[PDB]
Amino acid sequence: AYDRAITVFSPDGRLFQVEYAREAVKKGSTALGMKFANGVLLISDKKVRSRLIEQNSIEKIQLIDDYVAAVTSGLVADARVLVDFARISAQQEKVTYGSLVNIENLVKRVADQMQQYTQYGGVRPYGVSLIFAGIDQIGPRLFDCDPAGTINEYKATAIGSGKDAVVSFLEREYKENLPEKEAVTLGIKALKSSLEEGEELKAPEIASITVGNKYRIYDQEEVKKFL
Amino acid sequence: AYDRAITVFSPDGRLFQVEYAREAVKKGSTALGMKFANGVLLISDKKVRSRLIEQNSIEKIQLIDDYVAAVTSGLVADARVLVDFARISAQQEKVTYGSLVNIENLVKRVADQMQQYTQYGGVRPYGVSLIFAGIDQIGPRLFDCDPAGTINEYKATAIGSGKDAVVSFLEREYKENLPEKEAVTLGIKALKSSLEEGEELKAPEIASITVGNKYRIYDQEEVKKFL
Amino acid sequence: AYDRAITVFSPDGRLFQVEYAREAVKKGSTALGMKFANGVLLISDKKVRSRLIEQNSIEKIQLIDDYVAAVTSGLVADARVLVDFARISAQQEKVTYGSLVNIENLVKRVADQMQQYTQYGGVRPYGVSLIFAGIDQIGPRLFDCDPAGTINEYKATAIGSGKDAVVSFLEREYKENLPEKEAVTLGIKALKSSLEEGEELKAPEIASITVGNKYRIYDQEEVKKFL
Amino acid sequence: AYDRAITVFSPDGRLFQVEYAREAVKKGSTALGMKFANGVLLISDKKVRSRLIEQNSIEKIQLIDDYVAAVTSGLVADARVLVDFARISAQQEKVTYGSLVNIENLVKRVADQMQQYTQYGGVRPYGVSLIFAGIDQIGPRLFDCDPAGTINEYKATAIGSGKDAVVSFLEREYKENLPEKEAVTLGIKALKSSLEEGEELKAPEIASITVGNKYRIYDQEEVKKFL
Amino acid sequence: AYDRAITVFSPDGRLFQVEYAREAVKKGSTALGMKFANGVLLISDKKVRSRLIEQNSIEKIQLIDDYVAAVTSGLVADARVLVDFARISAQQEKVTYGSLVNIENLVKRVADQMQQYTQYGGVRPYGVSLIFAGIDQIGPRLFDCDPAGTINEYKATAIGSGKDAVVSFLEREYKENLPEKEAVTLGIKALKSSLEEGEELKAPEIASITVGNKYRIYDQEEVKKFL
Amino acid sequence: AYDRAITVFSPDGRLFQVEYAREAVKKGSTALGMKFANGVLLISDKKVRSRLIEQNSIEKIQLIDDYVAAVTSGLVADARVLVDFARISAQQEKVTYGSLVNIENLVKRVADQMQQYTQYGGVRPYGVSLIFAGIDQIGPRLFDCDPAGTINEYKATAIGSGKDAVVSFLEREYKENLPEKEAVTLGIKALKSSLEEGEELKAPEIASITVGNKYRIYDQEEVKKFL
Amino acid sequence: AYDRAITVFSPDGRLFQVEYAREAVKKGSTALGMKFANGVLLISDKKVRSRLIEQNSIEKIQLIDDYVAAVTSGLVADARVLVDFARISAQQEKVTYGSLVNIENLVKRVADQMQQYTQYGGVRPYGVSLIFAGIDQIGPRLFDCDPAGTINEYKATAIGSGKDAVVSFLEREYKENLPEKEAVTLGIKALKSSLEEGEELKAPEIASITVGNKYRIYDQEEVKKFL
Amino acid sequence: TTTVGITLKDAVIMATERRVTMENFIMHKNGKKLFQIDTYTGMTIAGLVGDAQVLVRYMKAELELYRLQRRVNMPIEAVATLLSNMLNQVKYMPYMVQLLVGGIDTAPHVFSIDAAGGSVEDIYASTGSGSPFVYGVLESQYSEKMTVDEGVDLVIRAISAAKQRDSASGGMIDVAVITRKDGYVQLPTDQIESRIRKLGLIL
Amino acid sequence: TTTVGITLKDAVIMATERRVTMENFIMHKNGKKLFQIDTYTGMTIAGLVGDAQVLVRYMKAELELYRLQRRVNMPIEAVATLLSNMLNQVKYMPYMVQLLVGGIDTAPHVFSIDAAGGSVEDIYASTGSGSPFVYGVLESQYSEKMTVDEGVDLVIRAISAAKQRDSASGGMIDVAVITRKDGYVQLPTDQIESRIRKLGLIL
Repeated sequence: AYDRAITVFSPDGRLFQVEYAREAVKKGSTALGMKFANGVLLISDKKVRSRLIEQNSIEKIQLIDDYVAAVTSGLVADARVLVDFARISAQQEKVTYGSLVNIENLVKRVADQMQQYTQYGGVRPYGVSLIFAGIDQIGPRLFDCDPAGTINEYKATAIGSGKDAVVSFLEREYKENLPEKEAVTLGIKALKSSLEEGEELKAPEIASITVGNKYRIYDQEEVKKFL
Repeated sequence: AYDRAITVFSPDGRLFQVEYAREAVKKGSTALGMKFANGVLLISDKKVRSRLIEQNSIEKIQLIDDYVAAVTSGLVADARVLVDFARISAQQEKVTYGSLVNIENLVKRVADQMQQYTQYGGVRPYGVSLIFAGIDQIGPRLFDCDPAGTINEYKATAIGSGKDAVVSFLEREYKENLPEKEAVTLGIKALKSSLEEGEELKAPEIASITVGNKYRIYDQEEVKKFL
Repeated sequence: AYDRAITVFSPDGRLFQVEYAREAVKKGSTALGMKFANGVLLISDKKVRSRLIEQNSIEKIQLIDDYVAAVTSGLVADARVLVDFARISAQQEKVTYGSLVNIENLVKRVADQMQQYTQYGGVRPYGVSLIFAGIDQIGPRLFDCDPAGTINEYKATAIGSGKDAVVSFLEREYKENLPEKEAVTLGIKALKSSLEEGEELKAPEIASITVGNKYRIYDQEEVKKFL
Repeated sequence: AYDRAITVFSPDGRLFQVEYAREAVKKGSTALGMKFANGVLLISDKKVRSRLIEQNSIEKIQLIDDYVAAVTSGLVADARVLVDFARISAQQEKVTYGSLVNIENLVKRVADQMQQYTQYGGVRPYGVSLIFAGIDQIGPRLFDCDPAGTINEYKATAIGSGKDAVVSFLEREYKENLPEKEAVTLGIKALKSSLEEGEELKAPEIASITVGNKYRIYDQEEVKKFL
Repeated sequence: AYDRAITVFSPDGRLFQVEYAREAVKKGSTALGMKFANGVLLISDKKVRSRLIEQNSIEKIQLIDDYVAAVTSGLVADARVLVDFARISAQQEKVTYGSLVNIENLVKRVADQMQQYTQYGGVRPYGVSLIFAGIDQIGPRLFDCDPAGTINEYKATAIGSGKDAVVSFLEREYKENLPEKEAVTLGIKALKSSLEEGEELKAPEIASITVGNKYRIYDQEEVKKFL
Repeated sequence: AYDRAITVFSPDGRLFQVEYAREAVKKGSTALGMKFANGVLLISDKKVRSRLIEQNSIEKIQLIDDYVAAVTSGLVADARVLVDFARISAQQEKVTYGSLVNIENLVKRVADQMQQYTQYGGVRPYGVSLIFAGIDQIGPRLFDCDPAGTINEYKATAIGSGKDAVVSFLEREYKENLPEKEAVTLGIKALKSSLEEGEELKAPEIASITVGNKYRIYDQEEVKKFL
Repeated sequence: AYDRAITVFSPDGRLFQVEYAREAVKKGSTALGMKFANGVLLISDKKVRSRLIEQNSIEKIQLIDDYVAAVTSGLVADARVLVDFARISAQQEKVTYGSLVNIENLVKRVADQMQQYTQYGGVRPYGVSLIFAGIDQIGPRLFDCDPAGTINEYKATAIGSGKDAVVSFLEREYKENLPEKEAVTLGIKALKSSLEEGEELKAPEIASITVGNKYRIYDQEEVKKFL
Repeated sequence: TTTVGITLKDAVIMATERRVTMENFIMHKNGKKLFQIDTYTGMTIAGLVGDAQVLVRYMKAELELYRLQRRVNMPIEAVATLLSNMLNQVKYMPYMVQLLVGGIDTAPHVFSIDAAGGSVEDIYASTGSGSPFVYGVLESQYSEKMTVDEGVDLVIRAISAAKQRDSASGGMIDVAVITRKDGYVQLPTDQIESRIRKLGLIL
Repeated sequence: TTTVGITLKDAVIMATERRVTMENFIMHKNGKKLFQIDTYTGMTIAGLVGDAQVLVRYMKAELELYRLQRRVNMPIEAVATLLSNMLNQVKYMPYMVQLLVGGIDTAPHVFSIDAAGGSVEDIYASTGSGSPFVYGVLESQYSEKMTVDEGVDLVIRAISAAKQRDSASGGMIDVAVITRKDGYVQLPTDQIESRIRKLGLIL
């Protein structure tokens, strides 16, 4: 009775429409982020559903600017809109103040846009989760953000179908302030732990950034080196 | 009880009204695109329906500008409105920057227009799929766009009733870098594989473009040679 | 339960409210158009029916401008509004460019207005089909347009209750390039075949136009010569 | 159930809410119009309800201007609002052009306002039919107009509960070009035939206009001669 | 099915919500008006209840201006708002033209405001009836006005719970052109006839106006002389 | 069926949502006002919960200005909004005319705001009753106002859970023109009569005002003398 | 039947949607506040998750300005929006008058924003409670605010799942004018007593302020001293 | 600035110089003032460079859209009417330009459009500060019987004469010829230089 | 103010000086007037400082966003066209600036953009009150066959000549070199000083 309209609380105080948007997220490809010594990285699995696709296009990891990037899971078209919103919102801040001092504030603006779409009749929530990772004046940052506009800051985290396994793995295996290669190797292990019945991990997307540098996206051969 | 309003997620995180719009797309004539050596082509099945109809005036293939064309499937009035949108939107980009550098941005604008019609009460999704194909500064491009505003870039792709047979055929048989005439022949074969019930393929519509050139529309005598 | 609202797709991707509006169109009086040598004509069945009625006004054939005419079938007040819209839209183009180069574009603006009424909550579709006929830069033209906003260009066609009979008759008997008088005769014959057995056709409305001239309405006596 | 909302078509292509509005019109007091030699008249029966009612007031016959009058049947407050609309709309034409050349365009503006209230959610139709009668640059004019915004031009016509009895009487007894006194006589007789079993006409309202003149409203002892 | 929204006609052409609004009016206290020789008067019953109430305010009879007064029955807050509207509307007309020539137009402005609340969704009708009485350039006037915006002009009339008793009494007892004293006496007698039997009349409100003067409200003392 | 929406009349002409809003008021704490010789007073009870509550921020009697105070009962947040409305509305009158001549007009503006919330869809009524008390040019005033926007002027009155008891007591015990000390004494007795078994009543709020003076709020120690 | 829309009163005068919003609040982590000698403090139970969460990043205690802090419980995204609102609303008041004289007015503006969201359809209530604590020109202040926009001022209070235990504990243990250190100790003591089954309080957040100073946030190290 | 458009039997010829000044200051010697705006349609600009350039972008966009929509080229008279409507709409906040529109539909056309949207067809026309010198040469030497080779020489002569007497004109002469057979064709600079050399001219 | 942009075979060099005046009043000796706005794109500013600084912030933000969206840098002509449209849009309430946009796409480019959005590409260009002095030097000494090293020397010479004769120009010379190989490089000021010494220049 209580799960048809976003503006309706259940008697236990739940918003089931927001909870159902979360279910769209759980169906997306696994992605993870982790902090390492002076840096942050993102890795993304890619559901591949045809060799006819240009796979190096409509990518899961998206640059927001040179120092900040996002990865998403859930409805793709919704994810695109949120990444466009984050980009325009990053530039507005830059124009206003000359720079983006704290990435948390960008993340909150995206999360507030999402929150809005859980409070007004005649709109549905975005069926999307995001990890943001980058460097600001505080240092390397890793956030996530869900369909409700709930945000958390992490040392390591994941989204998508393999979330639970990847987080499990990382919770046992994760160490702070690893060097880059070792952080990347840990991340691939974690990703691989979520695969099931001898399922092979094709070359994921990987991007990293360290303090004083801009983002780099690992090309095809650098990633296979870890496979 | 979850499939009646576009703004209502099902418990499994699905938007059934969007899914139902993509059923309308499956009823359109088949159209395909494929990238070939320094080029891209489009082919469209013409479901002929009476000698009382003007043949020359029905076009499934539509020029967006001299370097960009589209073919559509699904609700025809909807499709026509999307093509109008894509044409105005291309010209706006060309006025602003002097040229259209990357076709993916045009397709994304169209896809954003569609996505918006899946998020707000009081509106229905466009019951349309599009294939966009052309040359930009990156090279030959081929994209599809569905009722959710989901986009993918392809080497080869299809839409309409015979989508699955055509995609299947092309997964088996397509290769990159074919000369124009072999790519057309392969596309006609892919198209014929979808007909079934010993059905005769009537003269389809064909268009191609190669780097450094403008679109050409095959006249009907030229299409016959492949029949 | 998918047929109560225009913004609701059925599980097969249908818009039942739009199909129900078509049903209204099938109830009107039969009208037809045909292209002949250097021209196009329209004939309309006049279901007059009461001697207390003025047999002079609220005609089925309406001039849009001096070179373009339409005939409608379905909801009468809706039809009048669409004709008013068409006339104003023809003048807008003529003021903007000095002339109306291609009649298809006028028909598309009328059809886009219809299409818009099948996409937004809080409005019903127009319960109307139109045939447009005239001469533009391309030559004699003949279009139809339905409640969905779907258009087709024709050599001959019909609307109203006798559509199916009339079209059957024409698919068998129609010939391109008839002189005017034989086209009219064929059209009258075509229209007689649609009547329920043993029911006499009273004087229809007839209008025609030839390249280089303006429309003429056939007066009450000139029609009789064909009866 | 397809009969609860004005924007809902039935499977047969009907707008039941509009059909129900025309039931309200069947409950009003009978009125009629008829053209005679160089003129037109209107007659209205009034449901008088008590000697405490001031009878010189809230007339059934309302002048729209010096050359045009209307009489209404159905929802009385709705009808008053439409008569106000007609009056202001008549004045707008007269200001714009200096005169009202063709009464049909005034009626169409009224009917267009009514057609609007059958197409948009959140409104109901006007529960009203009108007869308009007057002299324009064409000659004497007689139109009616129903809740759907449907209009017809007539030689004689009627609205209200006695419509069916009045119209059948006129069908067999009406003749064109009667002198004024004979038109009125026939009109009175037509009205008397609609009354039930030994009922009596309680002096109707009468108004007439002839070419080159303004409207005249018959006074009590003038109408008295005809009873 | 048909009685839940004002925008919904029943199959017989009725607006049940408007008829239910009329039921609120019937629960109000009886008031009457009547024309006498060169004037008009109002009498209002009040079941005043508790001695803790200040009897000398929130009057049933409300001056609209010095020459026009109203009395209402039904929802009290609605009535107040309609009276505020009538006062402001009267003054708007006076400012525009310098005077109020015909009270009927003020009444129509109030009744049009009520009519509109029976035609647009999102709103309920006013649950109010009013009588207006006053003097204008035509003479003494008396009107009633109901929740539908239906108006009538009267020699005598009543509203409220005892309407019918009062009216049947006046049907037989009322005479035109009585002097003021005899009109009040008849009015007082008409009101007593509507009482429950054994039940007595505890000093009504009474107001009157004659040509050439402004309204007088009868003081508490002068009313008693009539009881 | 008829009690779910504010815009729906029941068949007996009732507005059930407005009646249910009056139930919210019955749950609030008891307050009363009464006129005395040259003055008016208000007394509010209230259940204090914890000893951890701050008294003094205790908020029952609210000054509207120096000459006018209110007490409310029902939903507390609704009541705060209406009290802010009243304060700002009193200042607007004071700025416009330089003073507030008649407190009744202030109460009407507030009551009009509450009436509107019983007439438009999309909004619920305020679930609040108010008593207003003060001095204007007429003299000491006492009014109440309920969720429907219905107002009465009183010599004595009460609102909240113990209303009926308090009104009954004052019905038997109230006398006009008491000195202030006797009025407060009677008020306290009336309030005590409304308590159950054994309660005795902790210190309530008391406020009074006399002609020529501004409001005084009796402080904790003054009130004690009456307990 | 009566618990599905915020604009619907139940027959007992309840707003069940608002009551259901409270239920979300109850699921949140316990927080408390208390006034001490010349001061006020807040304590918040954090509540865990993995070692992978950046600790000290999405604080439960939020500075509104240098003199005012808030803590929240319930929906976290809603809570963030209300804190952003409170921060902007404080700065607006500071710009207008130069300072924030009385914190109660800030709490009222926040509570009025929440109240609006219980009165207008198409909107859901904020599923949030807040405690505000700070110092103004009146002294140390402590308020709570619930989903209804109901506010109370306190000496001590709590919100979240452990509220009743914490409040019960404070209701016997709480002393008026304690020194900061002892106030903090009592607070932790009270907080511990709400944990069930020998559960271990990991480091909570603490903040305090005393007259003439700005807020201090205790370091993780400084809190331990109390654990 | 100097621009010119002439019609012949089945041809339009359009030419400009390239000088861009701010008062006496020659900022750019090689600005562009002649543009193809449709398959068989060219346009010259004069007046405020920013206004003119925006109008060139609009016309290229709109003439392309129209042709896609109509499946035929906008008639030259329709181009002139479109422009005339747009400029007149904003006449109290105007595009401060003089425009030549030339091309071939069923016949050759040259239209001259002013800043208030006044539009007039003529057999030839010239705009800019150099135009009076140009009208001198055309009045004396224009013939409707000229061949395309002759008209090309004629506009090179007109503009060369203008560049000698108008200090706001200068730089290389641009020339396009428009026909049904070849469409809009820009003449190569080497061919214009060769004709300037053959005709006995300078600058 | 003095700014200059020149193109060479595979390079753009852009330079300015730094003086900021209010009438005769030298308020700042080291303002900045040369900006990197994209990977291979630089911009110089002249005119009203507030208007120009807002444009610099916009261009930085928009070109970074465009690059992210398109996966390629905005072509230099597209930058000039963007500015052209933005400035012409507010023609009647203008940005009171003169801009140079220089960069490398498939070729080197310099565009000069005025306050009404008039935009013209050139082999070289100068802006500000000192520009006529710079055009003197460039007219006399510029060669397309120059090396980057000689191009750097030329612009220093040209701006130094302008500083000698234009009292609204002064301060240190900032120079940037843009190539496909090294991207946008602002030359170290010690390298500029050394070139100044060697060329025999002052201030």
